[PDB]
Amino acid sequence: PMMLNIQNMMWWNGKRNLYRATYREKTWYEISRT
RNA sequence: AUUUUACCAAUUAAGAAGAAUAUUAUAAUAAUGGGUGUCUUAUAUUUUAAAUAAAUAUUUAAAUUCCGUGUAGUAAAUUUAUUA
Ligand SMILES: [Mg+2]
Ligand SMILES: [Mg+2]
Ligand SMILES: [Mg+2]
Repeated sequence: PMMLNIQNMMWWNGKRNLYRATYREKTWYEISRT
């Protein structure tokens, strides 16, 4: 698969990536706030 | 004695519940997939993985670089919160 630049989003097309966390405690933007 | 030639002109008041828990945004308190005329059991009713996503970010510098596609907490549970 390699999911090369595929816009897989639930609200966009109803499909989510196979390898990802179903829950995230802090969004990536919150982690960047060093 | 019967006896009126041919052609030439115009859309205007609308009578009636035959108009509404009506359309579209707006509610930051709920949420296990809604299916009524339904209704026995489930060896037959199981979807999960550290990445940009139904979670969406207050600047104009420098700087990698052969059109620089770029800005960092404002508060540490603090009052921008996905509401019916
Ligand atoms: Mg005339
Ligand atoms: Mg009428
Ligand atoms: Mg709630």
